Amino acid sequence: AIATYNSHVELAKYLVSKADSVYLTIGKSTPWSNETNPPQPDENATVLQEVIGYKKATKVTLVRPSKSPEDDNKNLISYGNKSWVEVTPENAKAEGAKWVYLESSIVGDELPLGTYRQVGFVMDLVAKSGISKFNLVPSEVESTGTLLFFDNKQFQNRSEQTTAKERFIVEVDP
Amino acid sequence: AIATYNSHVELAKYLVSKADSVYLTIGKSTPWSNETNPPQPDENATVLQEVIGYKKATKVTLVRPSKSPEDDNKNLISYGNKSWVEVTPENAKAEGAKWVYLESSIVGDELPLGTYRQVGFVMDLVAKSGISKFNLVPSEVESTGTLLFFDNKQFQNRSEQTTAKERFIVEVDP
Amino acid sequence: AIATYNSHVELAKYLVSKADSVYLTIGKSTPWSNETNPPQPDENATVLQEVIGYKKATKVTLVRPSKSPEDDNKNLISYGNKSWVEVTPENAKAEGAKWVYLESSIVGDELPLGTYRQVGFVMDLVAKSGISKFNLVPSEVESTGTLLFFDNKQFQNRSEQTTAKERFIVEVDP
Amino acid sequence: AIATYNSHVELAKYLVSKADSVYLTIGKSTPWSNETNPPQPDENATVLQEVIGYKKATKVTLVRPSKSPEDDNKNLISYGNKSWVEVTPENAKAEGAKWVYLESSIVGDELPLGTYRQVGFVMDLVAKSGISKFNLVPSEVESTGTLLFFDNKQFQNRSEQTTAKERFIVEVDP
Amino acid sequence: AIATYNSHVELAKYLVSKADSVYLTIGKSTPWSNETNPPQPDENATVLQEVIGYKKATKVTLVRPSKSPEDDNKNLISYGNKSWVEVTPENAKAEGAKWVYLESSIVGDELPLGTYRQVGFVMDLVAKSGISKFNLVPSEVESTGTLLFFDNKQFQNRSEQTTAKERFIVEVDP
Amino acid sequence: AIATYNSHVELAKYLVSKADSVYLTIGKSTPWSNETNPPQPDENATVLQEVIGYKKATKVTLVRPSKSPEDDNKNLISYGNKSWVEVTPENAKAEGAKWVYLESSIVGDELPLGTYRQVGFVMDLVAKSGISKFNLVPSEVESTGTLLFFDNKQFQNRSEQTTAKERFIVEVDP
Repeated sequence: AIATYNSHVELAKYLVSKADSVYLTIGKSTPWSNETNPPQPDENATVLQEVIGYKKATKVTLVRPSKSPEDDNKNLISYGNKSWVEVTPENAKAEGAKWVYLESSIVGDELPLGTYRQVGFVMDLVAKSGISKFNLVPSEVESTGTLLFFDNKQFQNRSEQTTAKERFIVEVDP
Repeated sequence: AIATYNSHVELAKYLVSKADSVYLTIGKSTPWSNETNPPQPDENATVLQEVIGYKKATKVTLVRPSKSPEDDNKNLISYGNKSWVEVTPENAKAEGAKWVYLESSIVGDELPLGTYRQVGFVMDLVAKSGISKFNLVPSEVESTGTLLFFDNKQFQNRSEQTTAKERFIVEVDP
Repeated sequence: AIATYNSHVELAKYLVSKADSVYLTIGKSTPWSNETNPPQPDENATVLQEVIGYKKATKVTLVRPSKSPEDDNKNLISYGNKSWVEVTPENAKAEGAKWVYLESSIVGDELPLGTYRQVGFVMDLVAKSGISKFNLVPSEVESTGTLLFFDNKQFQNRSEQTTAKERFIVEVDP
Repeated sequence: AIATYNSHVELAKYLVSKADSVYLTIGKSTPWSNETNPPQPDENATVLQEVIGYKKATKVTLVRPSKSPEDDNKNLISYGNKSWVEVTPENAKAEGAKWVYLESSIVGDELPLGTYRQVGFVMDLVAKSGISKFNLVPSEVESTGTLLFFDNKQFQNRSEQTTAKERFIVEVDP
Repeated sequence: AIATYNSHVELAKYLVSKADSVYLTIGKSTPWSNETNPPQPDENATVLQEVIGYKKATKVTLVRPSKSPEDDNKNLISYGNKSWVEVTPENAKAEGAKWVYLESSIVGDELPLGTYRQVGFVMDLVAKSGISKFNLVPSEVESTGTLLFFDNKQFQNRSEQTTAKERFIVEVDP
Repeated sequence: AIATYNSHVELAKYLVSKADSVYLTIGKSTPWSNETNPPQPDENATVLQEVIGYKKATKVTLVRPSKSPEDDNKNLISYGNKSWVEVTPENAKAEGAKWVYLESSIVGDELPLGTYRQVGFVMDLVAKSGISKFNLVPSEVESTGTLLFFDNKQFQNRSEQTTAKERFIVEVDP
């Protein structure tokens, strides 16, 4: 049996329904063996290496590729040299929206400073019961939930005055 | 000026840190005026009326209200037809745990039999220097310490076969 | 169940016992929405808005309201349109002293100059290693400890010439 | 002729097999004539005096006396100034489990308040059609079934905050 | 009949083969009747007293006493005033390796803090569903398995800053 | 069989009851072989070497180690790098008081002058007829009673102007 296009939309809708427990995570704060050729990500990982912390996602939405004149009146997202538009879950099937856009920003020392080479997003993260802030180090997390998507990148630095913005667009069934 | 939530946590943590000198106390062995409408407790009391004795507390711990799944596999307590989870002192602020759970049991005649209507807990109680047992009548106490919390209740009976378990959950500022 | 009067005394004593880690903190160096109607303070805050810095408390003591025949000769604190006298921890129960007086003064530019609208006291503050001065900006603090009490006020200015003195009298359960 | 030990085990197993229709019952809400030495229980009774109501059993299980360190990893029960451990029906003969443990708890006012001096357990109770709650006053019961075991005790009180946990360990032929 | 030396080797190999389900356990967090003379351990125990928790074993291996000149280029283990070397299962018969080395470490408050006096190792421990961590309190354990070896010792303390390392070397037929 | 703690209390009470016949004795008025390393005392001794004389005890009482909250305002004794509190015979068992404090002073020449190196206490001493004073040389003693406790010390000198104060704290079974 094959899965249908619209099963991929419904699964994308499901992840977007989890937005309020979705967090960016960053890690790998020491060098790779080859800093210019990061190893290929291993899908069996359940946590980033040398995990630094978590930051609640600022944006979790379905998207689709944009069409130029027609969609020029929407707020277009640029990503991967392509253009994308946001889609509501009510319109996901009609618009064919099987892509999920995920973003967060880490502002200065919201999380310990240093370099990072791994970027991911988790869902179902639960902070310890007395903590309401959106920036969490591992000791402030009650349950890290499920690591959903990640990438191995070349290092970026974070200092007292930097903002690190990270985002993915992903589909069910690549 | 106001007190913060976490000042209430730190004070609760202080009380729990006295656990080794915390004793249950019971008293009021004769009837109230109206046995089904006991008087409101007077915060200026420093001892229970007609004190019967003291029993070292079996449990003294921070707690917080428990929640679905996340707490299913923790140390749970049922009290007031609600569920509570124990919290260690090192995690007090992280968990929001500003409630103290106090529990003791009086087994049979380890204190004199009869009815009782007042229940409380003390701290800094010191037995006479030669006495090590956990069940003390007034004459075996060198210093009763400080009566911290108490309640005026309808009577319960204590007979040779009875075990009386008394439990409080308190916070510094309800 | 109720707390007794003397439990409030013992908790006040515990706060006074932390005096060596108690610091005044000030903040909110930009205007309130309504400069003459500051918002009610949020008990869940763990830090002042726009924190300016910290200054070690100069006085931390138990107090009680003065009486005219008795305390006639001893050192008399005026506060809240009322008169108060200091009480030692050993005398606290006899005197009914469940109030804590906290004071500090910030002299001139030992913290960055400007206006401030929030006043607080913290305990368990730890300066970064190798700093022993009593005046700390946030970047010189290793751990801010626990913000215990604070208030939102109308603005006051601080200049190179001024000394800002701030005092609270608080009880554990009003 | 005599009954064997293992006939007593098979009869205890039969009683336990009836667990889903077993209820605690409490009675005797006014004083005994002889309150210091209540009457011996009358085996011909078929209801408790002044019956207050019925509460579905929370536990109905075979047990046997516990031994020393050997049983300390198991599901222990303290009763009669002895220790006991639960036994499954399949292991009953091997373990000599001819004792039945019966327990229920009455929380606060789910049954009319007052004192009680008789404790019993019935089987084959049937509530009136449409009633599914586990707490039943006599007017809610279609058939009281059979009163199996009971005892005449010193009075105990029940008020809105009382939980009365009543338990027997019984065998068929003491 | 007598057991052979190599039957002991094969039984030691069997226990080492269970490494992945072997956990250190610590308990007895209140004093012995005599703190300087612990009771002799009871072979019939199945669980420690006052269980604190479990920590997956960090090393489980066969060993034998070291021979003075020929082993001297190996990594030697020091235990019980003697020297020992590790032996792989395939070499166990040739080297006579009938001893089992068990070790684990408890880091800080990964189990509740306090004192402990009992040390042991269990096999076949099973954590409750969904729990993957190596540090488990009893509420987190589905099945504690079989306590294999243990000892009663004088108390040791555990604090937030410290690590507790415990190891045994045991033979099957001592 | 073992003696109990409280048997040691009762035996201390007995020794204290003999106070009116208790005398300090001093002896060994010539050097030890090594004046900085006296020989260990022999429990089979029945009199001091080179006995100088006897002086009625000026204080004989039960004592116990002092503990701060209780005893900060009791009558305390300093001895052996510790602080001690006096206990009365009717409170011995409640206070755990199994230690005996024994004291006397020899004022100048009321015993012959010179050095001494052994110190002890006797009971049941009887002076010769017609001697009522409290300072006795051996020729004034009709019965020396029983030497109870003694020690071999480094030498001290006694002159017309000195007072020699000597005291012990002892228990029956150290």
